[PDB]
Amino acid sequence: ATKVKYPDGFRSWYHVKSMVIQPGHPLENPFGGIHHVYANAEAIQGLRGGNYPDGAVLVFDLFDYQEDNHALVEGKRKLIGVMERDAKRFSATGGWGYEGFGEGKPDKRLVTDGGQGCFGCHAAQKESQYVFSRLRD
Amino acid sequence: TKVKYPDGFRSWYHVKSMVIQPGHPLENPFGGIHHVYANAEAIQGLRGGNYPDGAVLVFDLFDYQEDNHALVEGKRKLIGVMERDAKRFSATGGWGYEGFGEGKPDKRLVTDGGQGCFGCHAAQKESQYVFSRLRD
Ligand code: HEC
Ligand code: HEC
Ligand SMILES: [Zn+2]
Ligand SMILES: [Zn+2]
Repeated sequence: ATKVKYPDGFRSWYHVKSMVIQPGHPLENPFGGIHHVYANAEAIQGLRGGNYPDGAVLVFDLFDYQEDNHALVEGKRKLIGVMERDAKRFSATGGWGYEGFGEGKPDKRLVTDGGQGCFGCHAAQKESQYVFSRLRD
Repeated sequence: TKVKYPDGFRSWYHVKSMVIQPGHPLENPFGGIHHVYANAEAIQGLRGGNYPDGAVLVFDLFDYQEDNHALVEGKRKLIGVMERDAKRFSATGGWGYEGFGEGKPDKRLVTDGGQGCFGCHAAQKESQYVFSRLRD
């Protein structure tokens, strides 16, 4: 394709982890909100300490939140980030293709530079195949 | 008579999450970052059917650490469990309530047959005693 596929049905995949990024954290833009990480079956193989098969997809699902009496509550989806494994097609950015969908909508693709900008930051995790998230129990 | 420990619950569908911080009314026992998981049968009730027997919902509660204005997940504090069985759990509206300390099967937390859990969940009689709603 050259392009990353919209990950249909990502919401029924394995929930890896969540984190909250609030105002004042260095990454308030653009990663401010509650985010959840999801992984398909092939991605779990790579997360477990296996290698990542082609077809492995990880999803960053980012929500705005609202403060409600000492509770942070999920608001609207801001975007999904998608990493799709293909050693051959996405060799230019380390075997992963990078894409963002605005509000998680399939038409609102965000990345304009082949994912160089995305890769630039993930290149730090060379040791773990460009993935920050770690599996927890 | 007892709620079964929900083996494999971490591979279930993630319904939603929420953060309860110090000061919230529910701070104990429920303070922390929590995620709600549902088995296949519980998804039927969530998308608007009746909840069939065998439906299980799970409240998975982690501590968090605040680090330069990020909330990072720490250790699992407990899980809350609702298990649907109209016959066995008639006394608590057809749901069995149980708490597992640290998410370990040995550490049962409920000592009043679920009455305490049931008293608050009863506000949501209209939606079969469930607070969580499905979101996209
Ligand atoms: C640093 C300045 C980043 C840039 C630019 C991008 N991402 Fe990244 N990403 C970053 C972090 C710190 C994390 C981990 C968050 C956590 O909760 O641990 C992530 C995570 C992802 C993931 C999930 C898988 C993983 O590597 O943990 C995906 C799918 C992802 N990011 C995609 C992505 C895309 C598409 C980006 C450009 C549009 C992008 N990221 C930029 C840090 C940084
Ligand atoms: C009053 C306040 C209570 C009490 C005493 C208990 N819970 Fe229940 N609970 C409450 C709320 C407001 C929520 C919703 C959280 C959210 O929207 O993110 C929940 C949720 C659960 C869930 C998830 C399913 C659901 O949304 O109904 C479970 C499985 C659950 N709670 C279990 C549970 C158990 C076992 C309790 C006694 C040990 C218990 N709860 C008490 C509010 C309240
Ligand atoms: Zn207050
Ligand atoms: Zn803070």
